[PDB]
Amino acid sequence: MKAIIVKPPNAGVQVKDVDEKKLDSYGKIKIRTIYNGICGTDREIVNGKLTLSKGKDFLVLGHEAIGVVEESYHGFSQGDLVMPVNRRGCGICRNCLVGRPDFCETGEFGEAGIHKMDGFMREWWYDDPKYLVKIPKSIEDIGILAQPLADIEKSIEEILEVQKRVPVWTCDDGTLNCRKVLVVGTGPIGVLFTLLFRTYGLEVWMANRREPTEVEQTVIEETKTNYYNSSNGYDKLKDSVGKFDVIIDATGADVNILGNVIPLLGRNGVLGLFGFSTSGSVPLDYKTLQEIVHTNKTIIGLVNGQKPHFQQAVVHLASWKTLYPKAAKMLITKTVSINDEKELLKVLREKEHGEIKIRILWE
Amino acid sequence: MKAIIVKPPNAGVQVKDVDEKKLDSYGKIKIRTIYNGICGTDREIVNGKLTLSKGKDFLVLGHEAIGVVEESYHGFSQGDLVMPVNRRGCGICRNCLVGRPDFCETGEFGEAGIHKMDGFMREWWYDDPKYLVKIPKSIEDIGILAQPLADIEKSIEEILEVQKRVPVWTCDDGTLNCRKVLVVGTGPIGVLFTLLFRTYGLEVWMANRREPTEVEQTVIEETKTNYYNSSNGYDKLKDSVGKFDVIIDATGADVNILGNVIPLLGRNGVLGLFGFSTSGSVPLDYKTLQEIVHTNKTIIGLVNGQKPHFQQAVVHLASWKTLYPKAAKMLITKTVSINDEKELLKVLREKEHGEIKIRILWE
Amino acid sequence: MKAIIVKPPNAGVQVKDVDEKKLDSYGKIKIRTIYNGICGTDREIVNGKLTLGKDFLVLGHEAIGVVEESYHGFSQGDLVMPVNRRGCGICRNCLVGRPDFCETGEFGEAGIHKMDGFMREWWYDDPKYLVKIPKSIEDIGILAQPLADIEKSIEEILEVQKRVPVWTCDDGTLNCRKVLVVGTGPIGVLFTLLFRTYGLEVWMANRREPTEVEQTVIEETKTNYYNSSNGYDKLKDSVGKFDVIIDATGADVNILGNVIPLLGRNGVLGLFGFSTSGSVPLDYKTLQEIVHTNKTIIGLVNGQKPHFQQAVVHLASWKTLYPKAAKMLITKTVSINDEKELLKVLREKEHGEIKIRILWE
Amino acid sequence: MKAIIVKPPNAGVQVKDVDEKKLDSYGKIKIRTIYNGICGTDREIVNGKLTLGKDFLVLGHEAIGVVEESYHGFSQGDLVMPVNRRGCGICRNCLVGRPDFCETGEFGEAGIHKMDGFMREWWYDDPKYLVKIPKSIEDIGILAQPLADIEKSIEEILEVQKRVPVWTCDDGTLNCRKVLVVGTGPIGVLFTLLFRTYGLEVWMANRREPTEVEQTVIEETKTNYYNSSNGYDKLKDSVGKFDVIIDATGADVNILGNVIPLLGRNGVLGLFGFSTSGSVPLDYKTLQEIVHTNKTIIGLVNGQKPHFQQAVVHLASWKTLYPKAAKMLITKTVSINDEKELLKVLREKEHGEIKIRILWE
Ligand SMILES: [Zn+2]
Ligand SMILES: [Zn+2]
Ligand SMILES: [Zn+2]
Ligand SMILES: [Zn+2]
Ligand SMILES: [Zn+2]
Ligand SMILES: [Zn+2]
Ligand SMILES: [Zn+2]
Ligand SMILES: [Zn+2]
Repeated sequence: MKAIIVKPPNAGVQVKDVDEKKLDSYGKIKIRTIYNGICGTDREIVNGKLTLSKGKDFLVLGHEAIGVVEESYHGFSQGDLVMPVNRRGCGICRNCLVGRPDFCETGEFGEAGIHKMDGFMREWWYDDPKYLVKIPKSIEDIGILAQPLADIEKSIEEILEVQKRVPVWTCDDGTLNCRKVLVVGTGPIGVLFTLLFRTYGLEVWMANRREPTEVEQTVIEETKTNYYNSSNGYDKLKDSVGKFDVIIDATGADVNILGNVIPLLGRNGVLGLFGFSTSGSVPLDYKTLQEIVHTNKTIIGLVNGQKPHFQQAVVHLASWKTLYPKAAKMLITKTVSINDEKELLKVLREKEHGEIKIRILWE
Repeated sequence: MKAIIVKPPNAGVQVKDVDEKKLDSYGKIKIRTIYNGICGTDREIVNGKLTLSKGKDFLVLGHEAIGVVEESYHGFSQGDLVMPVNRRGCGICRNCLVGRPDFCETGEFGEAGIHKMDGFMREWWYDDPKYLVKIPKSIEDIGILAQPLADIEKSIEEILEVQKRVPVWTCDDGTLNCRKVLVVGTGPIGVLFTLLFRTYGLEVWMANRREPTEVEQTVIEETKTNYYNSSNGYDKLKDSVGKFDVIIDATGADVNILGNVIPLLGRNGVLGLFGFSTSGSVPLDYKTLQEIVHTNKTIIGLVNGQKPHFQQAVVHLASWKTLYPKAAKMLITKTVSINDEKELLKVLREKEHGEIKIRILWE
Repeated sequence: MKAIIVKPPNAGVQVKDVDEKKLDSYGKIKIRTIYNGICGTDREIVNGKLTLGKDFLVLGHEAIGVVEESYHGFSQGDLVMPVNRRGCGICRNCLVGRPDFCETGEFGEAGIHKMDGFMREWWYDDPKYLVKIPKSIEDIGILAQPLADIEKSIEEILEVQKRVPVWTCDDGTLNCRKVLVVGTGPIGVLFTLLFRTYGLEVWMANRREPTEVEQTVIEETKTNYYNSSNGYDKLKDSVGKFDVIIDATGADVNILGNVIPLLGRNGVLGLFGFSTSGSVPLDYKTLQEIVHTNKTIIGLVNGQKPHFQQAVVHLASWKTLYPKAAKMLITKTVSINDEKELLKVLREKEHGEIKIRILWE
Repeated sequence: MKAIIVKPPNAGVQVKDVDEKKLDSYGKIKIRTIYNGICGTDREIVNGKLTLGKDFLVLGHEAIGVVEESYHGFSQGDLVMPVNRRGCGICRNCLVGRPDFCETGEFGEAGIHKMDGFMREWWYDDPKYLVKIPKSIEDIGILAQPLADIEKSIEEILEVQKRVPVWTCDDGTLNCRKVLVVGTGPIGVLFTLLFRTYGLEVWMANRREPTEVEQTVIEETKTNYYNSSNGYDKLKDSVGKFDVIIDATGADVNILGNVIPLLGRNGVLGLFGFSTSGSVPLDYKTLQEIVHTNKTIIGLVNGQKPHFQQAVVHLASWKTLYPKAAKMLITKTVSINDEKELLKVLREKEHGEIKIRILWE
């Protein structure tokens, strides 16, 4: 069977034929892979940047997948498109046992194509129906985004759950339309946060240390989103716009995220950390925590969407085809054939500028 | 009228007779002061450490009070004991308008004896019944603690509201008894957090850079609370006990709270900041935020209890007289007469070692 | 100005020119009406079935209009829908923009009570009561108003079920949860579509075989159907009990007796429609059941602006997900100038009706 | 071993020596019984009013006992109370320690179903099902078991009311909210005490003037009272409508018809007791009311360990806050050795009864 394989924690990736007898099976339903997605986590593993590593000589890469059901089973018809949920439970703790290993208490969950579990960049795999999300054919083209968007659906749900601590966090009109969000860093993560917050009606500002890419300009225009070039810091944004109800660190590209953005966070506000710097140290002034304390601010770590969030992603992706057709059409950056080895190895190893999502097509 | 008066932002305090015509009235019910409490905020103002300051030459100090209703009004009988709520609304925002200025969006709320409002260290004051909490006579002796405990009731309520984001945060027995809390710093704040968490059934560890005071030993013994001397840091506590579900920075006595305690916080855990350092800077390693992100941790600023929390305080104080009589008896450190000027000025200006709560008696 | 007018509580309806100066204005934005929707409440008012210096009231609470000149957030040519129930100005719920929970009952209702409705050539409104309707859902966006009531109703039911320590399924979703929707028409169909969007298993029930639309819904959304002409025993035998039951149309005088035996442990009966006459025997065993198993009965009514905005998102989604069903929800469009056919549809529902639209031109 | 035994569904009860070897053991901690409580459910079982290789079942689900030897968290001499309903081992709710929401109905109930109860000299239990009873509430701590059901019921009602955007009052509390408690006895009195603890205004109602205890509660807790012998019209005229109504004792066959007209907008009717016979006319206007105003009816049952622990806190609080009421909740104590008087109180409630305790000695 053809697979894309890695050997963690070391650098390197191969697209080659492997013995299917050695590849992990997770249930009874046979699924033939049609698309994979690639993200930053894949690049890190490919480049041996995930310094963590059983009877296996290699691990099948990839946790973003759409496959076709090969034979009708229970509820699944031959030809149905499915996406597998990638983080799976530790089998022990109460969160995993209710289908929510995003909140696993032991840290012993499995992550397809990352840790403990062969991923989905292979011709086909067997799965358990309970880990499959149905992908309507009417979203086949952008449906691979359901996996990364699930993370964002869970992150926003959590933010809103947290904000129930505020006796009234709605606006004069009963909505959250008056609430302002700053999305720090774009790429597929910040773009997806922006689109989802705008879906929900909140005002959004996207920020990068640069002028907008073409996709970002389309998002700005079509979703009526604002943009801030933060190349010279955030003083001008605070002076013009003021403070934000929610700030999202989407890309972890600011070594001083707290110092830079807490001053921009408004009373009762939430800073959600999704990306984070992977090296360094910075000074922490005492005024940062004093301000958090005085105004009931919260900082929350944001990670991992689960099956309900995958299903919510599907619904939103479907809505965007009608609400934001121009932007939706721009989110798949390109599709590379599994048979184009040179171009495939290139996109596995490194992002391209402006990239939102690269898909791999199985042919 | 006799009052204790300050002149912010400058240092100094006087116990003297003042013209009652110039003192703030807040409604129709006449209340004769019987007790005041003193806390750290009073010491700061007295010592001109609150560097923030209208037609007034002075401000009546004090936001912790029990008074006696002077004449029967509506629902209040002559002789009834009452405590005033100290933070009051800005009159504009939606949180204030539902009686919750602890979440004020404008920051224009008033704080009795601190900012915009004469406090309650005066022979008597007029109030609005809606700002009064009924203090049962059966808790007259410790009832002054209802004000600081209200802050703690609101802080824990908020923590538990936040933890609803976790699909299951209860234990195998449906309780929170398996959940462990580290209370960093004692004094009246950390003692009250400890007693309340134990009321709720969670396991608690109190921590200071010293061996326990006598009151703390009584709490340890009577409430079955644990104790950790953190003089040499937290490594030995982590090695023996592991990690905590909630950590409370009660006293703000650690310039490196994040660095020191995030490593002790468990998956899905909450760090609640109630105290905070008032000067300095410390290094922030990147690993701190990476850990917050990976395990859905939250940091929350904790401040200000409101009327429902005052009423909850009353109920708990009543329960402690039965559940923890030894500790309850030790929480009022001493009572100083308004007529003992030397001893009164001394306790206004400085805390004593081991102090939980000093009461002023009006005679 | 041309308007469709009524004179509550008296029966009757007229399409006539009226004096624009005596009509209610609600803000600074002039909106030219393009579509109205008609529903059951309109039929009741027109037939004088409700008791609720103006000589008439402009009818209609379902509307889409076009902003005539740019003002603050709204541009010339934007499509907008007004929120129909508005606050009493006194209570805390209305003050946070939620008169669906009004504590005084003194809220206004456009085209019903204290407020001229939207079946008129144009009206002035306040941006705060306007919901933006994307051009991409112009054809079905009139449904955002009735859909809002359903959004609110489902939200409320899910909020109530947070009382259950774990109401999710082994996979973390609500996919294992079963809903019985009693009665279709626009209300039961909208409840069905929305519950299927959320992933719950749905059974639609009526005392008859499916309509053309219903069959489309069944097939396209994988929804189940039960003919209840001879009661529900056979449904209970074959599928067992339901986690949520919705009385959509209020067309069963014995709803409690007939459906509580089909409600499962910890289950919720949501009442949206209700019978408008009569008295029926309540057995003691009904309540005994309700008590032992933490069952809840909840009256469901009125969606507010956040629900209108959620409706917009879902309608957009159904154009992609359920295109065949979505194209069948608008039953017909009647011209404001076709007086004969207009009076006929105001006065009586047509068999099979989901939503009739009035076009202004 | 001496035990109080029954043989369900047959009527009757015996106090006799039984073979300890054939009795249920639930864990490693040996507990010597000191008190049992008796309630309505016990009277029903003894009179064979429930249909629910053992020849008998040990009766009793309300107990306090003393730990005989130290084991893990529990020391020799600690007072403990067992949680009486235990999980089915299959469903997600039971698996998170909440069989009050058991989805299979296959949970065990001590002294009722699948589990020997606690009216026996001693039993073995698992620390996970034991609630610590402080020595300082030994005299009234037997009430922690029925109080737990009330803790859970009020918690559930407040959870449900989070659906209301603002259900608090102008002062941020629930002080403005009014509760009508229909029926007293141990259930209505406990509901009353607990709602007053939370600060809500309470009216107790019965078809009679107050008992001695009730008058003490009225005065000491500032609770209101209504004689409902001639219906509730005069209550509605004088006070208006209620935000929460609790049917505590199920002693009104027309509860819905009689109290829904007294339930206010967004209000909740919580059903704890229920009628055990009969059929009554349900008018259509009842549901119409429920629908227009977001009313909810909720069946209330069974508290679990967190509720037992909350009960302990509140009982401790009432010793300080409401000492006179608290000293009147234990109606009498009957010796396990006074067989005549013991059989009499197992078989029938006494007039005025709140709680009868059995003492083991
Ligand atoms: Zn990825
Ligand atoms: Zn786990
Ligand atoms: Zn203080
Ligand atoms: Zn405010
Ligand atoms: Zn309508
Ligand atoms: Zn209102
Ligand atoms: Zn009982
Ligand atoms: Zn169960």
